[PDB]
Amino acid sequence: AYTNSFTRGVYYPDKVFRSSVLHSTQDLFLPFFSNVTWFHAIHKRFDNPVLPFNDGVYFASTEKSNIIRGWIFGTTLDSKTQSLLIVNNATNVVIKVCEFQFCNDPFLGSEFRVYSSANNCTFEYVSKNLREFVFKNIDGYFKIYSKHTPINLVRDLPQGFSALEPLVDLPIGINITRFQTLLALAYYVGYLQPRTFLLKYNENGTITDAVDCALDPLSETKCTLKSFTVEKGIYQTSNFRVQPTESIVRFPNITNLCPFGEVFNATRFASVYAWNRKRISNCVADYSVLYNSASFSTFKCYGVSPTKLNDLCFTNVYADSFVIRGDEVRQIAPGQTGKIADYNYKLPDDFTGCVIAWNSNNL
Amino acid sequence: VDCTMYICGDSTECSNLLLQYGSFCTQLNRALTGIAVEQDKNTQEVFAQVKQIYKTPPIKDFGGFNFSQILPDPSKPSKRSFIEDLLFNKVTLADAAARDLICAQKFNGLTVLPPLLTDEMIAQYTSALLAGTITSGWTFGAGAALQIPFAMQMAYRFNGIGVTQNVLYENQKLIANQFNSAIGKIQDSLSSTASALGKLQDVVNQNAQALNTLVKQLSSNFGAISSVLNDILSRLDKVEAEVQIDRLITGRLQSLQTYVTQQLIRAAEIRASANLAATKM
Amino acid sequence: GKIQDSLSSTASALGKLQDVVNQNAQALNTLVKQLSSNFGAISSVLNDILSRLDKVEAEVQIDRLITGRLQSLQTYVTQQLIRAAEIRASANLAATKMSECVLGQSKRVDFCGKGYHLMSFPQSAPHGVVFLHVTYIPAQEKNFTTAPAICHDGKAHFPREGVFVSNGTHWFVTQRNFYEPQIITTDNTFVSGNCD
Amino acid sequence: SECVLGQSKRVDFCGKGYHLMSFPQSAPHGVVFLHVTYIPAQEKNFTTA
Amino acid sequence: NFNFNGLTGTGVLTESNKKFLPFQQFGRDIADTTDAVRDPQTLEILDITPCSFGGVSVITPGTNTSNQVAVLYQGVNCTEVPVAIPTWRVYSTGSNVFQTRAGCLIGAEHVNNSYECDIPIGAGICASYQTSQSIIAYTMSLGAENSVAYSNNSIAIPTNFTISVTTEILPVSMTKTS
Amino acid sequence: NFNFNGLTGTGVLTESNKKFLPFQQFGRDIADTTDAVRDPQTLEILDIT
Ligand SMILES: *[C@@H]1O[C@H](CO[C@@H]2O[C@@H](C)[C@@H](O)[C@@H](O)[C@@H]2O)[C@@H](O[C@@H]2O[C@H](CO)[C@@H](O)[C@H](O)[C@H]2NC(C)=O)[C@H](O)[C@H]1NC(C)=O
Ligand SMILES: *[C@@H]1O[C@H](CO)[C@@H](O[C@@H]2O[C@H](CO)[C@@H](O)[C@H](O)[C@H]2NC(C)=O)[C@H](O)[C@H]1NC(C)=O
Ligand SMILES: *[C@@H]1O[C@H](CO)[C@@H](O[C@@H]2O[C@H](CO)[C@@H](O)[C@H](O)[C@H]2NC(C)=O)[C@H](O)[C@H]1NC(C)=O
Ligand SMILES: *[C@@H]1O[C@H](CO)[C@@H](O[C@@H]2O[C@H](CO)[C@@H](O)[C@H](O)[C@H]2NC(C)=O)[C@H](O)[C@H]1NC(C)=O
Ligand SMILES: *[C@@H]1O[C@H](CO)[C@@H](O[C@@H]2O[C@H](CO)[C@@H](O)[C@H](O)[C@H]2NC(C)=O)[C@H](O)[C@H]1NC(C)=O
Ligand SMILES: *[C@@H]1O[C@H](CO)[C@@H](O[C@@H]2O[C@H](CO)[C@@H](O)[C@H](O)[C@H]2NC(C)=O)[C@H](O)[C@H]1NC(C)=O
Ligand SMILES: *[C@@H]1O[C@H](CO)[C@@H](O[C@@H]2O[C@H](CO)[C@@H](O)[C@H](O)[C@H]2NC(C)=O)[C@H](O)[C@H]1NC(C)=O
Ligand SMILES: *[C@@H]1O[C@H](CO)[C@@H](O[C@@H]2O[C@H](CO)[C@@H](O)[C@H](O)[C@H]2NC(C)=O)[C@H](O)[C@H]1NC(C)=O
Ligand SMILES: *[C@@H]1O[C@H](CO)[C@@H](O[C@@H]2O[C@H](CO)[C@@H](O)[C@H](O)[C@H]2NC(C)=O)[C@H](O)[C@H]1NC(C)=O
Ligand SMILES: *[C@@H]1O[C@H](CO)[C@@H](O)[C@H](O)[C@H]1NC(C)=O
Ligand SMILES: *[C@@H]1O[C@H](CO)[C@@H](O)[C@H](O)[C@H]1NC(C)=O
Ligand SMILES: *[C@@H]1O[C@H](CO)[C@@H](O)[C@H](O)[C@H]1NC(C)=O
Ligand SMILES: *[C@@H]1O[C@H](CO)[C@@H](O)[C@H](O)[C@H]1NC(C)=O
Ligand SMILES: *[C@@H]1O[C@H](CO)[C@@H](O)[C@H](O)[C@H]1NC(C)=O
Ligand SMILES: *[C@@H]1O[C@H](CO)[C@@H](O)[C@H](O)[C@H]1NC(C)=O
Repeated sequence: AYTNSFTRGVYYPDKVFRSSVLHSTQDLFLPFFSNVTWFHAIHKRFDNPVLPFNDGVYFASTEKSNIIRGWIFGTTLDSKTQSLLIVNNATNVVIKVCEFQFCNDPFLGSEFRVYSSANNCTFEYVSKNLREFVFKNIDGYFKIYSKHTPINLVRDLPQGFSALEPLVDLPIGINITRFQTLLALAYYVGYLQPRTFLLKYNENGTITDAVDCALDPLSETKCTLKSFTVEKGIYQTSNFRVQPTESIVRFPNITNLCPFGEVFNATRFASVYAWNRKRISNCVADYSVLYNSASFSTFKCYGVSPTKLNDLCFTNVYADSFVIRGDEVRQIAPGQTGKIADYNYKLPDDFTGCVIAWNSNNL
Repeated sequence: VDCTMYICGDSTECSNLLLQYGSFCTQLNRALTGIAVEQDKNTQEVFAQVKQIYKTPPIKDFGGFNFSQILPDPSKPSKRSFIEDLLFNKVTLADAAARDLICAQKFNGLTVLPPLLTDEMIAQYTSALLAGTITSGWTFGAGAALQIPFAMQMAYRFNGIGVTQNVLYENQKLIANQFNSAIGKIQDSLSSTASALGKLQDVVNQNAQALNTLVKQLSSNFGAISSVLNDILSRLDKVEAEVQIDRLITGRLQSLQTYVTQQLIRAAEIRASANLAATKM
Repeated sequence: GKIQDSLSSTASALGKLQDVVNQNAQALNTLVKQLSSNFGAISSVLNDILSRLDKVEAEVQIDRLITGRLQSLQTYVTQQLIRAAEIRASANLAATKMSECVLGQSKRVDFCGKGYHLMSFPQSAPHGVVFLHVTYIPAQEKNFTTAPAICHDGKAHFPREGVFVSNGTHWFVTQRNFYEPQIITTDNTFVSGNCD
Repeated sequence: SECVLGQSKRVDFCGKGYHLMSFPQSAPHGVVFLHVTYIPAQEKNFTTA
Repeated sequence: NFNFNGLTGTGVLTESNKKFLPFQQFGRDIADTTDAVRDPQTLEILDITPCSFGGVSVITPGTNTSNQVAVLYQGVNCTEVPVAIPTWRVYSTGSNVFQTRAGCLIGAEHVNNSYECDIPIGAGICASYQTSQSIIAYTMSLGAENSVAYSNNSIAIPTNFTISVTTEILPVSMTKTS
Repeated sequence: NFNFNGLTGTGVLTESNKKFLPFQQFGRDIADTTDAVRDPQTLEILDIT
């Protein structure tokens, strides 16, 4: 089942007091009038399976008997990784981050049947109705916002505006990609997206209104004018710009593999005063084989990234090889000087190649 | 000119860096927007000085004065006068290659907005002003168009210069013949040489020169390993690409700041010319 | 009375003065907000850098802020110098209208409002001046037959001032800008030449 | 054009008082106008109707 | 997106009429963008022009009056607007689409009446919120059209007058920042 | 000079009437520039004038 998020899910983006002002912020928000999923848990739809977490979750409950009691968050949910438990028991809110082996169908009831075991626990804390929440993992923390509000309704998420205040800021490093609700023997889930919001702060510094700057052209005018009221006119809000339908790749259709093997694994190298040069051309290369070889003590590229080197084409390539002292490798760079750089092998100031060197004391 | 689309083209990577310079691109877009709206205001205050679109009568007995070169030509879709065609041609023989260049150069985020009033509308206002004058004297300026015979309008004009009006009426045929010949010399002069209209063709050449400079500034390196920003994105990983891109951003942004500053100054020069043209009207 | 009522009611009349306030306040706010821009430094709060980095690295980050903040002042002052030139032009115009419309009566058409100028009264406004241009507008025109001259006794008579008009049976002379007919008379006409 | 080549009725354009005539004088990077003007003086009161 | 021999960009690859000489590989724009390219496998020549773009200018009455708006996609043809932009496809699917010379106008009702220019658009087009209200778009009327009734012996003379008072406003100063 | 929770600068600390919300630690002017701070021990609000 589904329903519409009537401007719900705004939250105070940072711990800074502001008043009598309109402020633009870019953050993960629930887009206005989003298509949110609706669930009918009661002590009827009891199954209430695991859900993805994505970039972050908005959660709300319409309730009368405190049936909804918490959530678990994690990836594998099977003790092969750490996971986060949040639960509100009859006397305390409890938060723990352990390698939980959760039950196949976690519930409360006199009963607590959430997990079979917990180990390697690295964080713990112990502390008619609409209850609203937002959950984020960001910048090395797990962050939670909430508000509770009185209602009188039989079904569906109510209208009107209410900004969620920050609740807790857990310094926990775990990965999260899925979550599931914990229930005691209706709720709504929405997903956050990166959005630009204009927030209206009253004289007491509460957020009393917001504009989702992307929602529609009028909202974008409001946002680009930094004003909730817009006078009659024509306003140059934005750029229309057609996105690419697909990506076309057209490299040359040459099948001949480049003979890099015979320059790196040669039996005898040339004397540096008479450094050898081999032209590499009319062939297809695979620089990833060289870079990932891990056999080289030094691998320095100038004007070309080693990883992107495999995603590029060249008109010609020249492989130069020679042997020098380990202390002389530092001279094989653009703009260098010394007996080797001055009298044996000089690189140009604007060199565009790569320098690769390895210890050969075995040969 | 869109500041972000000029500086970064398609690149999202460059666009994210350009946000760290903050407001500069919003200032440049907004300054050019002001200049653009100024041009309609300049046109409005020169030509929309007449409240009503006055018409000449079909029976054009103006006492021997022959305005046929300067009154609208009904045979044409734009319905310019004959002299307004000679004017329109000699400047559009420049431009009004630059448009075609700018259209080719549009790939770099240039755009040219149409004016609010078309050539047809401006010629419709000059028609109303001219038809008002010859039929009603200065009176259509001060208020309602009070018709008066043109021979007697011209006799008022003579009193204004301190020549008694009988000098008009006793020499009206000579005075009309002199006028008709002088209008002929105007027609010949504009048909003969474009060089009279140099003031209009110069502002066209200056705006064309400013954009062709602004386009060529994309070809600069500003010290970056390539002028073509897509090369860097194809060739360096982010930690090194950012240093190269930031050189292009800096130099391309200073190219816009120079252009927008000089166009703000030219906008004041043209507005001073428009204020004069409005006062002459 | 209509001036008082209009200024009491419409918002758009004083647009030029409010706009000048808007543009200058907007420029200041924009100049302040450019202090929050990083220009590639690790922070735009300059005290962060000097607490967080050692000197020879800090100088690299600080010089980015100095470059971008100096570029922000050059942008502000450049645009204020251009705006100052615009205000100078309005000030020279307002001074000329004080000279010619207030201290005088201007023959210049549409310079001191629509209609023929009678007089103007200056009123001060925030950062500006308001001229109440009092003007005469011809109204309720009637049509007449007219002629350049009267032929009498074989000689042509022309008006000394005004214009000849006929109501269809009688010929009169009258002033051009207000119908007050008078008998065509040797006192208000002058002769020149024969009628032919 | 207006003060030297003509007589200007434009108040306070060609100096104070009623403009009679003006003389141009050259100066470094500029021009100097000597505006000659009639200023009325020694007024007396009268009854009027 | 295209990537020829590593030369990478975005555009609408098109069969070129431009006759490259047999050795030539790229064709260049004055700004060093790629004007044309040779396919490395068929050796055919392709024109490249960029995917279209333009200013989204949003036309609105005051929010005090209405939340209706119209959108002018400046400089782009209406047949190309609906696909992409940050996305409001429900506008492009509306019944109101109208090709001005300024660009595609969406969400305004074109009418054949003419009025004074309320909101300017360009090329003689203006738009207004009018009646059941909608944003209409129309060619602006320059003024009432009048025949002066001239004749070689007719004069009009005012029998009366109006004393008019006209407010003119001029800026004189701006705030003395330092 | 002041350091509040790392917020380092110079100003005239003044007793505020601006009612921070309980979670808020700092306060800013309309310009998004620092204007007040919550003392981390007394929890009172100071105008950083
Ligand atoms: C002024 O008169 C014109 C027509 O002039 C006629 O000849 C004059 C010498 C005098 O004898 C007038 O009484 C005559 O009528 C009027 O023009 C008409 O205006 C109406 C619109 O109001 C228009 O529909 C007609 O086509 C016009 N007629 C012509 C021939 O152009 C005009 O209305 C008169 N104005 C006033 C204020 O009385
Ligand atoms: C967090 O966990 C998710 C799995 O739930 C990881 O996502 C996978 O990442 C690899 C690449 O490293 C992909 O091949 C898989 O397809 C991804 N799986 C899903 C379901 O997206 C993610 O990498 C983890 N992140 C960290 C930082 O550990
Ligand atoms: C809710 O959970 C908390 C633990 O997080 C329980 O509190 C503990 O209760 C036991 C007695 O059963 C005490 O010995 C502990 O000292 C308590 N710990 C804390 C931190 O207070 C609480 O009892 C639970 N509620 C219910 C109803 O079982
Ligand atoms: C608690 O965590 C540690 C690692 O942090 C787990 O140690 C691993 O144990 C398995 C055997 O069960 C070994 O194969 C791994 O190599 C160990 N990892 C490391 C890094 O030493 C430990 O098993 C966890 N405790 C429980 C009860 O599972
Ligand atoms: C902001 O807070 C003030 C108090 O700090 C509120 O003022 C009170 O408002 C109620 C009515 O709701 C009055 O009965 C009180 O007398 C007011 N107190 C004072 C000291 O004036 C004000 O309503 C709040 N406003 C908002 C928008 O939150
Ligand atoms: C008014 O001037 C026009 C020219 O603009 C005259 O029209 C020309 O008349 C001659 C015949 O005498 C033709 O050979 C030309 O082709 C006409 N030119 C145009 C453009 O029509 C017109 O005859 C003049 N009328 C009066 C009364 O002087
Ligand atoms: C004033 O000058 C005009 C010329 O501008 C004279 O008019 C010419 O007179 C001769 C006859 O003497 C004619 O052949 C020409 O065709 C006339 N020219 C025009 C344009 O009509 C006029 O005669 C002069 N009058 C006096 C008193 O000197
Ligand atoms: C034109 O004006 C003359 C005035 O000079 C009018 O003559 C008067 O006409 C009325 C009758 O309508 C007589 O009672 C007066 O005695 C006449 N006065 C004179 C001096 O003759 C004349 O009627 C007017 N004609 C029109 C058509 O308006
Ligand atoms: C707007 O786009 C349409 C096509 O999407 C153009 O219409 C076509 O124009 C060509 C000539 O260029 C004709 O051969 C086709 O028959 C037209 N097709 C249709 C369906 O009308 C239209 O000309 C474009 N207009 C502008 C101003 O760019
Ligand atoms: C919400 O989206 C789902 C698909 O993700 C769709 O099945 C459902 O119909 C949408 N909601 C409504 C009310 O249509
Ligand atoms: C050199 O030989 C080793 C195997 O002995 C091989 O792994 C390596 O790829 C060869 N070098 C190159 C450049 O391929
Ligand atoms: C690539 O294949 C085409 C046929 O699809 C062939 O004509 C062409 O010669 C090939 N490329 C080269 C470099 O030979
Ligand atoms: C809004 O409209 C009302 C009239 O309905 C008017 O009184 C009010 O001043 C208007 N406000 C604005 C900001 O236009
Ligand atoms: C507008 O006028 C044209 C003719 O100029 C006509 O073809 C068209 O149907 C009219 N449209 C409407 C909506 O009346
Ligand atoms: C810090 O000290 C103040 C007294 O100066 C006291 O009121 C406050 O409670 C203390 N902080 C905590 C966390 O107890």
